[PDB]
Amino acid sequence: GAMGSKISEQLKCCSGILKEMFAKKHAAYAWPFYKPVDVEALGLHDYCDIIKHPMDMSTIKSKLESREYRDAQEFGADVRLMFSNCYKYNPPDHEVVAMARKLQDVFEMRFAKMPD
Repeated sequence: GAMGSKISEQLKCCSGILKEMFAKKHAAYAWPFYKPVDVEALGLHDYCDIIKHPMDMSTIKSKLESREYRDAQEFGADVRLMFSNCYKYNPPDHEVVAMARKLQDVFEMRFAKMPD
């Protein structure tokens, strides 16, 4: 070999995108998405009445590491879900929604380059 691991090229792309999303360059807008929403700490007593399936970047990282995602579509669905939860829960004028849109742009422009 050869350099790599045995994961597909697509899944390498997914892991590279997620690493970029965690990079310092994006941290000023990415940080809300790093970890599960801390509903106790933020007093979000309605969160779990609104959001059925919480998602966050650390969970996504763990699911790449465990090889749970079988393909790029499955990974992209979790990234989507994270942003959609933000858009569903928060008022449309909230700062976090603006941060989500910025991180989502980072994600979508690069995910669009997925190999095929």
